[PDB]
Amino acid sequence: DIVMTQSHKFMSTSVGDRVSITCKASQDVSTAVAWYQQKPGQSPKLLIYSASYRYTGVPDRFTGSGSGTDFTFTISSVQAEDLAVYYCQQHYSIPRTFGGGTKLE
Amino acid sequence: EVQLQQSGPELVKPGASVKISCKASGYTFTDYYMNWVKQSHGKSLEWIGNINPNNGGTSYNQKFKGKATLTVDKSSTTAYMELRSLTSEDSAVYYCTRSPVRPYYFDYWGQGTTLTVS
Repeated sequence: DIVMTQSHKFMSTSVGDRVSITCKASQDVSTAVAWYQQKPGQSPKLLIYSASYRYTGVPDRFTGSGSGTDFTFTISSVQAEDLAVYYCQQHYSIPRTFGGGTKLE
Repeated sequence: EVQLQQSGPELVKPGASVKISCKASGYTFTDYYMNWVKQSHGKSLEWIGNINPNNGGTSYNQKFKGKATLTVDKSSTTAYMELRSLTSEDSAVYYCTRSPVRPYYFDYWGQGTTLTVS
């Protein structure tokens, strides 16, 4: 398996602040990474696919970057509503895997 | 609109089994994989296995082989997941989720089915 690693389980930010959540692959997955948002009592929500591409309906203040092994998720202006856990996932090979998570404050 | 409506929550006894359903609507039920994902309380995302509605071909997370059985019914466009030999370690929140073949990702998720083995 490929190991998605979000070395930070938590990250504190404020409204209007910029925050970047990193994910690292145990091996080269190119752009084959996807990010999700799980709010309290809500289901996972695809925000990014293929490392950087935003899915349909996703706001503009969310962005992501990375290739190969080092990857990063970003929010330019955090909003109260952005309160959620965030997971990276590799979509490069079998089996599919997720990051540990980075519960955002 | 596309929707994945799962069966209701479950309170089960240890050693029993439970078959969790997932009704699909709004899209071609046979043009997408149907995966499942286990999340023990406050834990990370853990993929279980997919099934191909087109032929019922399944693939499992090697951890969950023997634990889960993935079945599907095209006529009702409902995918199921039956767990056997339950204990409290399996007491978790499970999500049925759709996946395109390419580009691969999880674009839709059910509301969630909360299992509690007691």
